[PDB]
Amino acid sequence: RSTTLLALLALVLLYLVSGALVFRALEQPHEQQAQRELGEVREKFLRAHPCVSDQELGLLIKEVADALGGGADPETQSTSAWDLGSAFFFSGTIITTIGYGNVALRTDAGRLFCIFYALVGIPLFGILLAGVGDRLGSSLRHGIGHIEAIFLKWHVPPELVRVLSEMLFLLIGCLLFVLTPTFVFCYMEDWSKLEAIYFVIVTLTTVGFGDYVAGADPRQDSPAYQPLVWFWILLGLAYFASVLTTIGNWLRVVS
Amino acid sequence: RSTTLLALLALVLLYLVSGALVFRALEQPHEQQAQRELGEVREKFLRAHPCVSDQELGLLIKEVADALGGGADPETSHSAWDLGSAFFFSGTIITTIGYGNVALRTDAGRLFCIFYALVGIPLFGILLAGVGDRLGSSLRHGIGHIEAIFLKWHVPPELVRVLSEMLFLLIGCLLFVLTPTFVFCYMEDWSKLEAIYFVIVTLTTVGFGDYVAGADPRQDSPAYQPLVWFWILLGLAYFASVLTTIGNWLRVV
Amino acid sequence: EVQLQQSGPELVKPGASMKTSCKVSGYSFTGYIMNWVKQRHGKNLEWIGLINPNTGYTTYNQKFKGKATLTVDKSSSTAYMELLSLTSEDSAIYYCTRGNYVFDYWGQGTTLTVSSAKTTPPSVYPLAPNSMVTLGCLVKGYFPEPVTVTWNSGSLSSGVHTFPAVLQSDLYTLSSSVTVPSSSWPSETVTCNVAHPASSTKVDKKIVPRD
Amino acid sequence: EVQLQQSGPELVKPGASMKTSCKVSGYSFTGYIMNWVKQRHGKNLEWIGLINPNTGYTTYNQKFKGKATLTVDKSSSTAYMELLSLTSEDSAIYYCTRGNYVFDYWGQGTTLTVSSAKTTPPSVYPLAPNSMVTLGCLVKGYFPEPVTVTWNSGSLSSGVHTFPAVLQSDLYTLSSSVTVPSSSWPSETVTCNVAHPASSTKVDKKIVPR
Amino acid sequence: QIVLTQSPAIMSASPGEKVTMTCSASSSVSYMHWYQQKSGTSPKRWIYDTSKLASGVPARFSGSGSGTSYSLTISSMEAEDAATYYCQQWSNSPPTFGAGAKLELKRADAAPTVSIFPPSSEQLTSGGASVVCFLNNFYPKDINVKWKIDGSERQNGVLNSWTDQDSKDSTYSMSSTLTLTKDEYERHNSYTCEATHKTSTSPIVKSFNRN
Amino acid sequence: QIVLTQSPAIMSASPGEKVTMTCSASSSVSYMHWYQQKSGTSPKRWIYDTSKLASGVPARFSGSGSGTSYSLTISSMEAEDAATYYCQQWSNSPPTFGAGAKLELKRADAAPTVSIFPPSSEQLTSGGASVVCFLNNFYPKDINVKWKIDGSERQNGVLNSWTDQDSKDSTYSMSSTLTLTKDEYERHNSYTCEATHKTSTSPIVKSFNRN
Ligand SMILES: [Ca+2]
Ligand SMILES: [Ca+2]
Ligand SMILES: [Ca+2]
Ligand SMILES: [Tl+]
Ligand SMILES: [Tl+]
Ligand SMILES: [Tl+]
Ligand SMILES: [Tl+]
Ligand SMILES: [Tl+]
Ligand SMILES: [Tl+]
Ligand SMILES: [Tl+]
Ligand SMILES: [Tl+]
Repeated sequence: RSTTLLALLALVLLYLVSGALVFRALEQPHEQQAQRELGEVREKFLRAHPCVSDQELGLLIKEVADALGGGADPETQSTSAWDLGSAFFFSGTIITTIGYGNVALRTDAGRLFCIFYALVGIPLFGILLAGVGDRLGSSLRHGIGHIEAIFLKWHVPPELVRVLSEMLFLLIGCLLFVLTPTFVFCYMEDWSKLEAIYFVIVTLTTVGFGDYVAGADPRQDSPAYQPLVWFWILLGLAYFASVLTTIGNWLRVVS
Repeated sequence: RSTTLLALLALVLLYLVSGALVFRALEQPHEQQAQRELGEVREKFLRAHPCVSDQELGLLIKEVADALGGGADPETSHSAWDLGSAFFFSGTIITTIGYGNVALRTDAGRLFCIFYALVGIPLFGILLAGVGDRLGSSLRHGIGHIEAIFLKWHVPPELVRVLSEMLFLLIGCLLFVLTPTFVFCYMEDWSKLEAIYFVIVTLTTVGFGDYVAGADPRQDSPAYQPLVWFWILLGLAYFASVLTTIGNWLRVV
Repeated sequence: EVQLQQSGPELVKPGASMKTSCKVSGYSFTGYIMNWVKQRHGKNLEWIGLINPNTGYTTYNQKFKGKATLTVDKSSSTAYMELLSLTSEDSAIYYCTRGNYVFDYWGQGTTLTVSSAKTTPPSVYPLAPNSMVTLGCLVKGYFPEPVTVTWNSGSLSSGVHTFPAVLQSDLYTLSSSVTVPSSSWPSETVTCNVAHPASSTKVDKKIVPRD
Repeated sequence: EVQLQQSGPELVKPGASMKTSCKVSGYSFTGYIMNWVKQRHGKNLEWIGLINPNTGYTTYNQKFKGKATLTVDKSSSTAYMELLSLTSEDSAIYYCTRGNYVFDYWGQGTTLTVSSAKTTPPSVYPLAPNSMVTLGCLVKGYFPEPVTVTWNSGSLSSGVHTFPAVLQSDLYTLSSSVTVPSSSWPSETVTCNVAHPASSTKVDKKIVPR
Repeated sequence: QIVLTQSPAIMSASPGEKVTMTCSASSSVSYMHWYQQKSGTSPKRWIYDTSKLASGVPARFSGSGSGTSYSLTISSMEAEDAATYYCQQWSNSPPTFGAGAKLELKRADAAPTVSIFPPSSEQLTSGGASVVCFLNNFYPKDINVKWKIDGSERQNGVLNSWTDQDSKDSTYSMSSTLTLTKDEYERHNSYTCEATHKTSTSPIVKSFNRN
Repeated sequence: QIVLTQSPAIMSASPGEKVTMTCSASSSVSYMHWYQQKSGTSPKRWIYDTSKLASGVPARFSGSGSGTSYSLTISSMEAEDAATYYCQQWSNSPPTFGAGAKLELKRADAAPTVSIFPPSSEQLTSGGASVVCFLNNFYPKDINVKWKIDGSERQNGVLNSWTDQDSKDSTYSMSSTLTLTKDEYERHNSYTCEATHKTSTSPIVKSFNRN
């Protein structure tokens, strides 16, 4: 396999380079425009406010930027992200390895505790997932059996029926854990269907960019809602674990 | 299993709620720090610049925030969708790290990211298992010789296996944890605490995105900026084994 | 010497509008924010709004959003406030004051009187009844302010109180007391003199003992 | 009307430092950013740096980081520039100019001369040789600038050019030409009057035919 | 929107006395500013950014505080320090002020010289009847004035006017004016002005009968 | 660090000619400003924000452009428009200018009136020998001067001085001065000053013998 790993490694590099070219192509024009918009705003501010040097307005933007970066809101001049609800949810984002990061640890104690909380938490959750996975597989296969038997009742071949069940499994899962949530979130978060799918997939892949987070909205008086979703994550991850492993095996087959 | 899963589930829920209490305790005190900092800046600025109304400084901060939201950067390269940074971003997808220190702005970008990640994470997963075993066998070949020195002091060989495997995940730890923490301490101007936090947040694939090496070549050692993806890939393999060993131990107990 | 010179006091009918001015000197008009502050006796100071004289940017107090229009004339270095649909509650002192965090220089103020009342000269009524005796003047049913009250043409100025006027139904009323040794009165004639410059009326009332 | 009045021209020894001055008037000093610009004969106009007179905030052109110190006196509404360890490379015209995007008002400028030279009076010499005759004054080996050459005490004004001075071995030398009809010379006297205020010198030369 | 509260509204000091007046904010602010105001003049910036003294302000004055509680202190009270002080903040739009704490000079208690005057004959012919009470040269400020017509208390048609603390004798004075129809006045006979002051347990009462 | 490129560095316009000078930016610039400078005087803000005229700049001047290319244009060249035009930029710290565009006035060609002057008696006695050549009132500015001592060319100890374009006749004038030790001067006999101008294919030569 040593030759094939160099081949596989090179393929992954190409995959990244092809991803890189596509992402730049799609994203960089808007990034350049934001930069131009920031510049247009400074030049207009200087023109309006003679008592402000280019370089002084430079510091303002830098210092504003740092504070926004640490989660300050432009809209207000006030003065909970760590209410028992969100704090639980934050702990959830760790052990799941999703790690949205939409709220950051500011204390050295917070970070040090997070190092150990994760090192113990992630594998602990890994065990629960395997558990929920095995239970879920057994549960749906037993359930699929009854309607699987109805196809067998109309005299269809056994080797055909396993694959039909396998395909049927994928459809059931998607409805329950992909499309339903996208429709759920579409309504609850006021996102587009594509924003919602993007969130769902980014979540169940455990990537957790944190650009989109269900419940996070400061306005909503829905703390019970946020953990409710975390039960979707628990159930969802196991479904997507299967999907990811199976498409990996598909890639093995193509290889 | 029936008892096991519901017991284990309850244990995890307890763990989460106890985690929650700890975090809130340490982090709720400082919730408003960034809002306080923005305020200190606005007032300090009005005091310094009498020709600016509080309301005029107000619009500026919103208009700046929307620019930064578009991915503008305070300038005083630096493109996060230049080929280097974009490579690294794609990297953050397949690794499932997903820092999000730079987010996708376009609907097309997100849509592609879906199929990319969907066909990319497993592809990487395959190679990782690959590079895990390959390095595993290569280090194991190294392990056997180290086992020989322990064997020629008449230490029972099963202890040598554990002792060597203990040494395995310690030499790897020094190589992949300590080196980067020292490197990052120097290179990123972080504390060794901030560096270990970054390293472990990275290698656990949590990838908060509060701390990022950046893989953006700047000056003096640009080579090393993208290379750290090397450390990540190699590290994730070592950490993969570390994660399983800890998990296996928890299963055992 | 920094200086905000507000325009003269304003008497306006209910429903009419008023424009008042504030001319700076001793600094750059445009380099500093102009605010307007309302002072009414029965409340605290109210910020009305600010204008950045340089940019023309105007932010108002929610309560005055409809009422007040702030403008400047950069050439004459003058801030204006316009108040529209004036009600009784708008009657107050208005200051222009400079600042963007603290109000560091204030104009002398401009008094606003919303009232239906036409120029009315005062009725002056004499108030006649130990070593001292207290006499008085009732000066009532006059508009607008002010009225000067003296006693024996100001020759009698010690032991005098003139009380603040009070608006009762669009008309002002005040009283003056004078306390003089009782040897003095009615031995000597004590006449209170009331002038209402607005109506160019000067009335002299002699305090005479009741029969 | 906005006005930037700079201090007059300065001659300092190599190595010495020099401070110039720019008093503003007609606006508020503290309201607008003050910049300094360098103009030599051989290069582009060069921005030296700015100060916020209200905050004392300064940034410099990287090229001048060590050379220049900007300061203000808010009370006297005067901006100052100080230049250190002066070389002949610092001999230029320096302006103060107001602006945070465009330089909308400029001082009259001040001419810095970095030189070891000592005030030397000129050696005025006549230049004697058609319908029109051209006579001249050589005014050489004087320092520092300027001199003035007039002709017949400002009678002869048209037909007159004075050339720019040049450095002839660390002192200045200039020539002045007057053109008059060949009828007037040498028939009538043409003398070039020459003033060097630095050396308190005021010398007259009769142009005498060879 | 941010509310600034100043308790107490009124407070008193002899020269040499320490004074501390406080400003509490509805929600935290980073800095409090303070103004001094005397009858007839614009507010003056006194202390700004919590503890900074303004140009003329003498050093006996200091400010301090943080969050929702701020305070202006006079180490040693002088007579010229008797004035209204206002706190104002600009940490959130709009900028807001307190109601203002009036600072008076303390002095020895003084009994009000009370005097009651009937309606003048002059006034009665116009059909009005104003019964005037002067309560003059008393301290402290707090006084309660009640009108009684043939024994029966009356509080309708009463206008009260106070003078500001006398810069010379530190006393206050007020006029109370019961205004009636001639008809209501001519129906009854006994008119009394009753003054309730710290100086007596037994109210100060002047009165007259119409005959 | 942005570089602005003005080419040509020098240009000429007959009155009524449309003139356009361009300014090239190394990287993209939002706005270009322009300065007019006549010798002896400071540069004056001419056009700012790419196309805005300054206080008194006549309308025959226009600015234009965007990105990395900006242009100042004169609809019809006037005498008083002759000066150096600089483009500056502040879309990026530090602000930078062009090296400048000198705009001269085109006029009828003119041959230099050439004069040569032998060392005066006075100068010789002091040990120095300055030979002076005046090439006066020629156009265009393009001219070559050469000195010959006994018919062999000399290019050392020659200092040249040009005037600005004459404000009145639009000509140029220059001075070439050959400065020798009395010794080197007295060795040779023929001093010749040779001027190569557009106006003749055959040089203008003035000369004298020491004899
Ligand atoms: Ca960027
Ligand atoms: Ca980059
Ligand atoms: Ca000097
Ligand atoms: Tl973020
Ligand atoms: Tl939606
Ligand atoms: Tl992640
Ligand atoms: Tl993440
Ligand atoms: Tl993240
Ligand atoms: Tl460090
Ligand atoms: Tl992950
Ligand atoms: Tl994993």
